[PDB]
Amino acid sequence: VMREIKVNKLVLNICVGESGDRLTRAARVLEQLTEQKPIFGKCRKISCFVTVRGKKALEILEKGLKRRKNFSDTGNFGFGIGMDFYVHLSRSGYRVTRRTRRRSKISKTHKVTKEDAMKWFQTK
Amino acid sequence: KSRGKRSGTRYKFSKKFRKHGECTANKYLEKLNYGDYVDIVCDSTQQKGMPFNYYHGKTGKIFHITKRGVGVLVNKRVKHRIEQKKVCVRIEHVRKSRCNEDFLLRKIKNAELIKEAKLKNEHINIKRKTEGPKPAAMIKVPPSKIITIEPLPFY
Amino acid sequence: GRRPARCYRYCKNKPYPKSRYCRGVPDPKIRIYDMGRKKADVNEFSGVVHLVSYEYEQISSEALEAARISANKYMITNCGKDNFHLRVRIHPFHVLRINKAFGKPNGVVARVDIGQVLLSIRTKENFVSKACEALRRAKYKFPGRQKVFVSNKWGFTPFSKDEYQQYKKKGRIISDGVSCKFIREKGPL
Amino acid sequence: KVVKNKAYFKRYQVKYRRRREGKTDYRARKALILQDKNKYNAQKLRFVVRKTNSQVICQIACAHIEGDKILAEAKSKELIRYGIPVGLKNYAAAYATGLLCARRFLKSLNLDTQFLGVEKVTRKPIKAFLDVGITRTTTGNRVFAALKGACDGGLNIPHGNNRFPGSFNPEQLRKNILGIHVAEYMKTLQEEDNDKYKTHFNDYLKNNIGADDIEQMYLNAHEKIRQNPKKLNAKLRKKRVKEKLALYVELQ
RNA sequence: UAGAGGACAGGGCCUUGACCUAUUCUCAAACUCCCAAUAGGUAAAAAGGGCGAAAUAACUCAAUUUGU
RNA sequence: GCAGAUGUCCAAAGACAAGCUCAAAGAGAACAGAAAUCUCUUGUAGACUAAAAGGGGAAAAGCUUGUUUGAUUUCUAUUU
RNA sequence: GACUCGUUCAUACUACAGUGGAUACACCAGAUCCCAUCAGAACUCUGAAGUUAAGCACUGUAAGGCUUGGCUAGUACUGAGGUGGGAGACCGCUCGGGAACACCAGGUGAUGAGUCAG
Ligand SMILES: [Mg+2]
Ligand SMILES: [Mg+2]
Ligand SMILES: [Mg+2]
Ligand SMILES: [Mg+2]
Ligand SMILES: [Mg+2]
Ligand SMILES: [Mg+2]
Ligand SMILES: [Mg+2]
Repeated sequence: VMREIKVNKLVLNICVGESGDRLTRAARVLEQLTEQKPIFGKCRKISCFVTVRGKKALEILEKGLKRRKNFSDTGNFGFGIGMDFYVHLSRSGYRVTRRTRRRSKISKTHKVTKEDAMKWFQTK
Repeated sequence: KSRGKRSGTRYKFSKKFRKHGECTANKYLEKLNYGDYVDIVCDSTQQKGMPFNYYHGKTGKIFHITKRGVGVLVNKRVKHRIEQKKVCVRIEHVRKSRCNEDFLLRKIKNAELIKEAKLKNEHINIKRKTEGPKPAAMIKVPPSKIITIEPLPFY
Repeated sequence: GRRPARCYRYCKNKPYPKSRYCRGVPDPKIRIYDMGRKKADVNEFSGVVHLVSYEYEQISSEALEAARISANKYMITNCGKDNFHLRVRIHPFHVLRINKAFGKPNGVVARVDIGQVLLSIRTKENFVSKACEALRRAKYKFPGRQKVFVSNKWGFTPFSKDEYQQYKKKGRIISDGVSCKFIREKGPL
Repeated sequence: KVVKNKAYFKRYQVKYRRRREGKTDYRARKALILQDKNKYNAQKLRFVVRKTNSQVICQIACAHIEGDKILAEAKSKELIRYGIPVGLKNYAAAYATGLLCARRFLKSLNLDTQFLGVEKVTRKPIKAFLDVGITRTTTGNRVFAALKGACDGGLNIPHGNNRFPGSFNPEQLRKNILGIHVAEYMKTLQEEDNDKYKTHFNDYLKNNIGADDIEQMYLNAHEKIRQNPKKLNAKLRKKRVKEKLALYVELQ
């Protein structure tokens, strides 16, 4: 009931070269796709990305869709197109990990896993 | 050649194993007065107020208290003569010494004893009697429970 | 090529190993350490002779190597190549130095104690005499007073023979190669 | 490699309990607590405000070597008694709670007549310092409402005005403490998406608290406040272990 | 320093490895979970200490007396 | 004696607060590979902290961000 | 039964399980307003439809760790003594002090102030 397996966060990702206006173009494209302002990723400025939640994210995923492998051991997954989509799945109460106050660890049985993720995918 | 303010301190000021972190927030509530004896135990997690290498472990009378400081009169042996050194420290390093409190407890107990004595007029000997020789006793041991001993052969 | 070895006999100087504060130090001559059927099981070899130094001395790497060689060749000559296992249970870390001011590094030495062992052979209970002989031969190539010393143990494993047998009988002791691990009734299931 | 080795565990220094739990700062806390060591016997009262999910908790705490000592304490769920039901995490509610706590403290002291403080909404005062503890202080925070409430009561809580809503805009602050923002929101909800509105302010609806009345209710509440405040040992474990082994044997 | 037990890279299910897991041999002046002996420091009461009152202060406190 | 370092560098690499967690490893995701960026899990610091080496440092002392000039004037008690 | 501030800062940790939620914590519902971002994820604000699934609490595990104890061991080392031994290296004795790792056994918390519910 609370152990449903929502999509926590979808992250569209465009790695491109080294910021020669192509990056700007990519960013623009991303913006057009999804109503978020994009954010830039730095050298260790090479790449753009956007994080999306909720209905919008779901919609994006659905359109994006147009493998056993491309799921992680931790029960996320991704796929590519030019873009890379990475979907990060969770259950309710994921907040306990990430809040400021009494931040804690999620139990193993409540982490999503590969099989569960696969099942979820099959369902939607 | 190299006598800097933190030399020979690889271990003096190293925080002990599984006691890194910082000074606990309850250590700042230790009440100090002009006359309290006080250990100086350099918590090197605070770098302000770090008293010199030598005063680590050495106790002293508090002669001055400040916002977050404590001046401590500590003796230093200097060749031919001990001298008073006014070590100005933060509170993080100064810990309240316990020697004085042993004495204090004894004093308290002694007062009570004195009062009791007076109640009845008796010559009670207060002063701590040191470990003298043991008095005569007659120790019952069964012959069953007396395990005879010989030296051991070599192996 | 080298010094007498009476030069570097006693353990004056603190230990002084290959590290950040040494660098340009040549390799030990001894590289092999253990030889002859090193891969044997624990149950194979019961007989175990030690060669114990009764001396706080140093022992050149070269000397050690020589001793090892002596042990091996003799064993080969006498019993089979795969009827024994000769551990050298001491390693040369402390480096020596030479002047020609502070010395520059020159050879490594394997400092020892009054209690501890140099060489250990582990062979079948038949060939223990041969092993003993080998060890005594080797001894002629260390400095100081060593003593060949046949052990009550099973073979590098720290149990007496009888004890080991008992353990085997009630299955409390897993054999690896050489080492054996003793089950303690401790972990999870 | 497995990161969580035996070795790792051996090494591992456990945090302080509270820090591990995730409740106290310690860095902040020590600063808050220690006052000048030449001011001996000066207690230093901290005003703790906690914003729990469905309450606010306002305590006056003292600090001692053995443990803290709470002098006065008010939780937002007392406000039911004072004629304010529902909206207990509300900025207004927080303010009220703060005020209540202050009042309680004053009563405890036996010093309520001298310190009236700001009568209604716009000797040296008894001093205390805000322990916001862990919630970040953004402008328009709810702890600041509580602080304001306390101030309006007796307490000198030294504060800058940067963190009251819209900052310094006093009108906004006033609105917030009345509940007027909440009322506005309610009105807006009513205007568009009525089902949603119904779903949302369910408790309020049940109470029969319309928009207009909320401010009045809050005022009344304020007035009221002003007026008056099991384990198994070794053997058992061994037995258990034995039993499991037996069962395993049986299975085999 | 050795094997033992395991689940990524090359050749024609096997071998060579590296990597994990539990072991094992031996080590440190410029390594340390731990840690002696010896050496060191302070304390063991009358110019003082107790438990009290009343004064004094421009300090301190919310408290002409909250304490110092 | 041994292993080294110093004659500097810094309007931030100073000050304060806020937020955040680092190395590494793993499993993933178009081009993308042993390496790009992204995501998650594990992560007592194995990173980083101007420059030796050593101490210290995890809601920080690190990283990012905001605001600044206390890198200010005067004087003591002092420590080395 | 729960909560807030704490104290000691692993007997308090971690991993994998099991059990529990009247009130409470929590997750969870939403974005007008203060606020906060790439992102209402966080932070903030306003909620109360659900849920113990996680957090939290509690208990388990021939659990790892941690911690008391024994045992290692009067072993190692050592202060003082020696016209003692030994060619030396080093090793006994006399008066004293005296470890560590490992191993084995037990334990896995205790608690100050205040509040809340019945
Ligand atoms: Mg010659
Ligand atoms: Mg020398
Ligand atoms: Mg050793
Ligand atoms: Mg050493
Ligand atoms: Mg900070
Ligand atoms: Mg449950
Ligand atoms: Mg255990």
